[PDB]
Amino acid sequence: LVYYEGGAVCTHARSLWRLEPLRISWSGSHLRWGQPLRIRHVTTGRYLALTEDQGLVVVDACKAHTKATSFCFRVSKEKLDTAPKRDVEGMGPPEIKYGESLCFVQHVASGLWLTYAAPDPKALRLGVLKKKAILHQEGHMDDALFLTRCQQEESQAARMIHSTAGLYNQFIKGLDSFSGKPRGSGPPAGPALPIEAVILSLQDLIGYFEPPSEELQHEEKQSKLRSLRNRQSLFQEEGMLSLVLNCIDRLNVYTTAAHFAEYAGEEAAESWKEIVNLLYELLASLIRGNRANCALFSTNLDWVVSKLDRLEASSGILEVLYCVLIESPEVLNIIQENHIKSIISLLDKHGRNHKVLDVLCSLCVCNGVAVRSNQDLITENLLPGRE
Amino acid sequence: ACFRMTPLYNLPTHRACNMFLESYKAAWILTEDHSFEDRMIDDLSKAGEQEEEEEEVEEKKPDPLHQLVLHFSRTALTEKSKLDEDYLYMAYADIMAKSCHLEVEVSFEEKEMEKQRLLYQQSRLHTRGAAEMVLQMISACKGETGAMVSSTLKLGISILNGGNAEVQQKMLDYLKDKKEVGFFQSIQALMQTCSVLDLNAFERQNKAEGLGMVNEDGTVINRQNGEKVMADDEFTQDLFRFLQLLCEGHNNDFQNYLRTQTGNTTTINIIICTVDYLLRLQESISDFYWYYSGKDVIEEQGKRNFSKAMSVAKQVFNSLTEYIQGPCTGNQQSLAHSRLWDAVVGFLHVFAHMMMKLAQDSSQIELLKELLDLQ
Amino acid sequence: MDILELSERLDLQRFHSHTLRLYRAVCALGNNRVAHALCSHVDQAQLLHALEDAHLPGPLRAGYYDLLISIHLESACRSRRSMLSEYIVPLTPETRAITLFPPGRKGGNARRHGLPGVGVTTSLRPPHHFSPPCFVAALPAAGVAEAPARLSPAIPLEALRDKALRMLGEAVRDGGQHARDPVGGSVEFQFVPVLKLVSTLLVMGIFGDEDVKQILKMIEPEVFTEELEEGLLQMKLPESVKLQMCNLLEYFCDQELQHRVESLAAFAERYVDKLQANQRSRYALLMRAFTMSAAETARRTREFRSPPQEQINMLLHFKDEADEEDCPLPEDIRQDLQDFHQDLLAHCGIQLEKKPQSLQELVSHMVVRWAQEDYVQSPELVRAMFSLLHRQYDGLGELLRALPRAYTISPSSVEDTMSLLECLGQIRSLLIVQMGPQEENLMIQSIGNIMNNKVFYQHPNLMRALGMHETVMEVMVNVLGGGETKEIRFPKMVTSCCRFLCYFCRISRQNQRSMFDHLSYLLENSGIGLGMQGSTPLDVAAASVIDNNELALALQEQDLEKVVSYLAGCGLQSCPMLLAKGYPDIGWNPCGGERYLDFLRFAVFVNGESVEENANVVVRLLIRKPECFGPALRGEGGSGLLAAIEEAIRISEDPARDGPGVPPEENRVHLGHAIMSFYAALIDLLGRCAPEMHLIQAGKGEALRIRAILRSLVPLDDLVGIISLPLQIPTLGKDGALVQPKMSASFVPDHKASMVLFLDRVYGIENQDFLLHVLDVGFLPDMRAAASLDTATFSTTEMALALNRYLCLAVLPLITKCAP
Amino acid sequence: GVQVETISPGDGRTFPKRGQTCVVHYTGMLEDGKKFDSSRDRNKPFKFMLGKQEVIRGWEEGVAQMSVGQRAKLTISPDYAYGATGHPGIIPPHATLVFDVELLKLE
Repeated sequence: LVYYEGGAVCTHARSLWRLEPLRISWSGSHLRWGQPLRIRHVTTGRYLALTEDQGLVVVDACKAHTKATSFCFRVSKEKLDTAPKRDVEGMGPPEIKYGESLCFVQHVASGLWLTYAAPDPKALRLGVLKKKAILHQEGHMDDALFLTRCQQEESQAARMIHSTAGLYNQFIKGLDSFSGKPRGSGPPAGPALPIEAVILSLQDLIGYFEPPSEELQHEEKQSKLRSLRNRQSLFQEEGMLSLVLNCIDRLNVYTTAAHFAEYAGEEAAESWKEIVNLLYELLASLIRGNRANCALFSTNLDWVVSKLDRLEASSGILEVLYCVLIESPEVLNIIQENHIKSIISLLDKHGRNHKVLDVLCSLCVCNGVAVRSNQDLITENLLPGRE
Repeated sequence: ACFRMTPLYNLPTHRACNMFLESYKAAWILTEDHSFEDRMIDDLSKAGEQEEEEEEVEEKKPDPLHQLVLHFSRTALTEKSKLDEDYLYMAYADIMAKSCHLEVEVSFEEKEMEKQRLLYQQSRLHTRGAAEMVLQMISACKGETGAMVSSTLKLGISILNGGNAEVQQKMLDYLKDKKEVGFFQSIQALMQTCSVLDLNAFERQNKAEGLGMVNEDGTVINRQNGEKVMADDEFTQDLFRFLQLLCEGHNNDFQNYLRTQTGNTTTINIIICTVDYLLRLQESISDFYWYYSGKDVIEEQGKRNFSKAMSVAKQVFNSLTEYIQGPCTGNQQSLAHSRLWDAVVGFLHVFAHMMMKLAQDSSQIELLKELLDLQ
Repeated sequence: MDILELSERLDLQRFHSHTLRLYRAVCALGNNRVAHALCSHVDQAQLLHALEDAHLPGPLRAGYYDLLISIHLESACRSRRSMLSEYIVPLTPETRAITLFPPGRKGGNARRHGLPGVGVTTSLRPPHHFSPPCFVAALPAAGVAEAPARLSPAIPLEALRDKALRMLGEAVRDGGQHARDPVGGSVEFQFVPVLKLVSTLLVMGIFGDEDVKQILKMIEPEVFTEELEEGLLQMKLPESVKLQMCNLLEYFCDQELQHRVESLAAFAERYVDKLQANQRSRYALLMRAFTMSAAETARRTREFRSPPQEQINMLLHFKDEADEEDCPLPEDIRQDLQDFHQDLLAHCGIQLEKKPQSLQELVSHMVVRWAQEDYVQSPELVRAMFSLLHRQYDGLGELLRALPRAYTISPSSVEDTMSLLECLGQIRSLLIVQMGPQEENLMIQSIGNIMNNKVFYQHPNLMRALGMHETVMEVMVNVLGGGETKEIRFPKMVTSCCRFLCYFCRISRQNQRSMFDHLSYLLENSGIGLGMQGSTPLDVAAASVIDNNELALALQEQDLEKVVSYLAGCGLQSCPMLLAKGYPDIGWNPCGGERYLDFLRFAVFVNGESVEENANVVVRLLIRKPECFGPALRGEGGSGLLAAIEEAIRISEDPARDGPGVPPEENRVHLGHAIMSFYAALIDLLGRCAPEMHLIQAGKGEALRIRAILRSLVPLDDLVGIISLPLQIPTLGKDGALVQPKMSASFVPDHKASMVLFLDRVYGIENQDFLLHVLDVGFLPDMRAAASLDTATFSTTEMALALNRYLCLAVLPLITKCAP
Repeated sequence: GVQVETISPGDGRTFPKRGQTCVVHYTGMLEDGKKFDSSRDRNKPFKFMLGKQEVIRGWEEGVAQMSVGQRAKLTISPDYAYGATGHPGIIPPHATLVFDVELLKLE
């Protein structure tokens, strides 16, 4: 469903659309008034359409048959209907400007106008500032739309979000295909997992979210930090963090590579450790330095803590915990004695690793404010033993 | 209570000492003058005895003033939600600004000498990154009014006075290479936060000054707490003076850049923003005139509010004139298609009626002169 | 193994350094109990050994120095540094003896500067408190969060400072020797820890005059002589050591500023005595002026008819030499002030050679030389040097900005001021710790001790200069922001802070104005104060404007809009913690509505007269958001006010609709009582928004329009019907026990008093027939009931007292007005 | 719960009495052998008055059985000590404490 929404949505990836004219050659030419084109949602890959049942919706590519998904921009709502303009072989005459031209979106086949649905009262108390977008015969006087440019970084991020979401959803459903179906002495009996594609995508994303080097100069380092924060926020707002968590959980229901092979086969299980390590590294890259993303673990912290004893990705899980604790005081305010005892057991069972000490240090003070509960719990559960 | 009040010699020693401290700092320390800005800038502008090697070090590591400017630029470029208050930057910005001006038939020789002296004093700053620091701080304030942005604007005016073409070129080049929208977003927000005349606040102030209240420890004679009518008049004046100085000398490139920013992802029309503020100011002035139309003589508070509004209007008119002079045909067309005509119609109405009203009593001749020069 | 083997076992070295980091973290920011626990793991002998150990690896040396500071010095140093920014100077003979320059013969305008940090300082600073670390002491019978807060573990400070001085001298000599094996592996590791320790002890005030002289000799042996040894400032140190030197010089600059403030206070003490003696004499001979003068004696005695601040302003108004006629002081008295002004300017280095000869020139030259010798890469170091340089260049400006925090007190108030400073120190120390039960006990006891102090009430100017209301506001906004929507913890501390701020407002009008500067800042936090009962941020904001015409007039319209928006929200969605307790879900929140309405009442009514500027805005906002009027007075499909009151009475009489139906909760909320309380508050607010009779007879259009709108909102028949409703009267029966109504769950005379106020101010009584019609239905039965209740048994009952208040505040004055 | 073993004999006649300050040097160890307190690393004798219950029970009963100048080893049962709670961060719960006490002088 399509809505007119304001606020933080103006900087998110779900408000990005791609204008696709009904031709391949010179599809990048200047847009013209009355030129038929499709409108495609970048992150979801669905095309704006007018259906006989639900009206104005976004449909999949298999249902965009140029009659429901043909729109045009018109300078005014007057029923000109002069003649069908013939396309030229070139850039053509430049007509529609960014941020200055007021455009009216009209469905070509039906002639309806894109407008809001005039939300019913008693819905304002709910805080619903969204207005449903509908196609109407008349519309309103304020139906004109401004076309605003999108940054290359944001466009690339949105397309990457689309592709990554598709790939990881395919991987998740492949994992769920044999969730409780042992293969025995036979094939897993299902489509092959996209192991190589998932590994390459994880590596590409890890390199995409790499923090800027400390040897860079101050101005470009700050610019790169700003871009990294924006990309992390976009990916988080599109649910990629939750998608990574789902992949991690579904791979984590298996204790080891042989246990995974008992269900998916040896050829798939020989990449299980690599994939889980890459998933933890990607999660750390997504949340590193971003307080908004780190604050999401203030509700699910046992999810991270309970995985500290896992032997395949101990360093990655510890790094995720460190990144969470460094940024979010909300997570510090929920730390409990069992969490601290688990972190101490990490020392006891993995040896003298100074990163655990750093994690414990971060548990005490954040942004110049001390947590007496954490300090006392660490002092009580670590010092008197003298071991 | 005047006839029964307590003499000073009966007060407790500590109370009298506190009163003496207040009086002494008010009348003896504040009144003291000590010009150290020029001496500080001269001391910081010297590189100390590092010229006995003259090797390929010609990178020429910054002198102390340059390092201070770079430090302030660094703290301005840090990514933060808000621009925090910084008394050190405040004080050093005031020092740099006061270092640059240092100012009945002046002859041409000493006129040009004053011009070259001002040019050199401005060069001492804009050869060390002050012009970029000003823009970075304006962008970092993100359109939040405050003493930090006021100090930044005063420094910008101080280094742009007289229409310094070199500083204008440096600022324009920096803006065009950075292609950041934060600068003009902050400028637009600041211009939208500028206030105009408020009749409700004027009436509240009239009632407050009519009540005549005093304090506990002693008795205050009509305390002069902050004016709430056009409180930020000096800030509005310095903002529009900065915008005018960006275009001073008929800088066609900057006049066009204020109207449209080609390289940026989004564009803000500062000319139209100025027209909008002029409309709001004109409406406020018309409301004030309607308030005082019935009364025969305007009192002192109304006269002073009228004078400060007129000064703000003078600055806005000068800014628009600097936008369009040269001429800048794009700015001329943009103004011709704006509500400038409506603002001028309202101003003509106010001008005619205020001249006719003020001409009937000689106690308002100064206000009439101010109105005439505004016309 | 030997700990010195960690110079080659790098993994163990890193792990142990991070262990020391964790030791510092667990006891960080005033965790004295954990510091006492840590004293059992790294003991004082180990710490003192590690300080002097020359073969320790650099990380371990720095970690042990910082561990000693954290365990034993961090809390005291922080508490002292917080107090070092204020100058409360007692008027004692030691203070009187203070002079800007030492007694000398260099020059009359200015002698030679004394050594910074050396001399007599009398500004009040609370002493340090330490507890001996002992782990055989009996376990306290007091439970947690009730035992007194632990103090920092004690370590011999004299021995520590002697060791630190000796170590610093040895380090200076070693750096002069230019050895190839510096202690700790580098010059940074050799110097930074020792300088940190010395700076901490200097701030704490451990060092005496001789120790300070020695430190000055190490810093610069040539500049700091009173009348290879190369000093620290000429040894070409790295940037960390430069930053530590900047800290030391910042301490000495602070000492110079404090000396200037104290000298100014001492001169104030002497000059005030001289001025008072001269003024008494002048008044004495002025009382005989009629024998040789005329009516112009008023000009001479105008001094004695002017506030003492203005008297002293005029007495000091002789600086520019064009004001030598109005000032009546003799030239001999004027000369003392002029000489002190000249010597103060000289001491600030205004006006009156490779050797700097003074701290100001030394620091300025050092900073400029450091900046022009290399491109400094540490932003912290750069900010430090430039702050230091600016302080040297503007000494008069530094003093001028420091004076507002300077205050002089009588020597008899020193102990009470010290106690207040201690309590304020405990309050400030808890700005850097997450909020808890022990911290709540400390907040409550500190606020109580402050409020029981006579200084807090005798010196509102001092309590304002100390930033105490800001600190209390900061802690209370912290606790409110914690859990700002679901549940507020530590309500006892929240109401302690709120009551403290209300009393702070009540002390003086200047305090009230300072609290008024945060009016919107309180209102924005007042949205979630509904669940809390007692003193609230809304109560503080109301107390910050009550009975103050200036603050009422200066009230911004945005604040009133916010309050009305909160009221409208209360009038549409039920109260959530009321819902969570099983109460029936009516479509509004009368309890919250009432407490917003009383704030509006305080905003629109001052000193018995209506503030029309606020009243018009409030009425306009209320009509623009009609849901503020309750489910009744809704217009379409809404019942009348009298019908609403009767429905509320029925609800009160019927349980399972008045309460949860599971005081029983000690603050039980009864829905019917809440409803008529809300409507009474609304009617009272509207009546107080009514224009004054003078504005009415003047024919002002705005006043007439507002009165017409109010009349349209509330009908006279409904007012009279509410006034005419019967009240439950305490009767006797069933062995003679008193059957008294529950005043918290029943119709009460205040609800009638609000209607009477509205009737008087809006409609008024103008005709005899209407006056008698009101009397014989609404007033006379209430008077008869009150007269009946004046018996031996019923006289002191709550209902009888309420009826007496209702008659003597609403009914009888109205009748007295309608007597003709 | 106090067990006193002599290390070096005292004078043998002077004994502490209620209301008399005992100046001692001690070294506290857990029964595992881990040191946790000692007044000699602070170079300051520890003073306490018998009967005021300023110290744990084991010290009050243990030192009372000592003479001036005697060095003795006290093994304190946990219930004659910090017990189930235990000094947090210092002494674990249910800890038997071993002390090396020397009664320097009575004052």
